[PDB]
Amino acid sequence: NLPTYKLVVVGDGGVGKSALTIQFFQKIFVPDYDPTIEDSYLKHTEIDNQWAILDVLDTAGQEEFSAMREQYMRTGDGFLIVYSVTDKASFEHVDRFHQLILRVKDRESFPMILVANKVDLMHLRKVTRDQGKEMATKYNIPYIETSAKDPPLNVDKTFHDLVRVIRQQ
Ligand SMILES: Nc1nc2c(ncn2[C@@H]2O[C@H](COP(=O)(O)OP(=O)(O)O)[C@@H](O)[C@H]2O)c(=O)[nH]1
Ligand SMILES: [Mg+2]
Repeated sequence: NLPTYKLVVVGDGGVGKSALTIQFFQKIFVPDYDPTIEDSYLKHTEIDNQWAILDVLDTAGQEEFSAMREQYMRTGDGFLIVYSVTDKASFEHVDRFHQLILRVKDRESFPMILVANKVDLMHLRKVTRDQGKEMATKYNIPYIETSAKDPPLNVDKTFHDLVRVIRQQ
């Protein structure tokens, strides 16, 4: 019985949700991907020598204009909450997404990873590693730093780690 893991990528506009998801599925960096296009992606893949189907929603735009958002939020098996280390507001807003997930899933905790994207940027970085890690510690969830830019950092690891969390819960 091959399981499906339905994964939902959430976070403020501009943090790199699309770039990360495209890097994962297509192994290329696509800059400035249409900000409002919401795509899902489905593939069989092997993680830690166990096959699964990943059904991934790259969220975009307003929930009230999305055909698929409601079902993915309600039935998702795990979430990536992404912020950009160059956008302090996107970091602050992690709390909004965290609350939203726990409200919709109606649980005290739920599989999720905190993803600090754009760590290839140094001068523009406004959120420190320690700020990210403390937030993850507060929520009792894993923390990972990523870059979707070539060569990508921790992109496969992020999606795989979310699957690992779902399997470990
Ligand atoms: N330097 C850098 N820029 C990135 C990275 N990921 C995305 N971007 C850029 O950040 C902007 C927003 O990315 P996008 O994937 O559209 O974010 P989304 O709105 O969350 O889907 C675009 O200009 C991207 O080219 C990254 O890891 N590093
Ligand atoms: Mg996008």
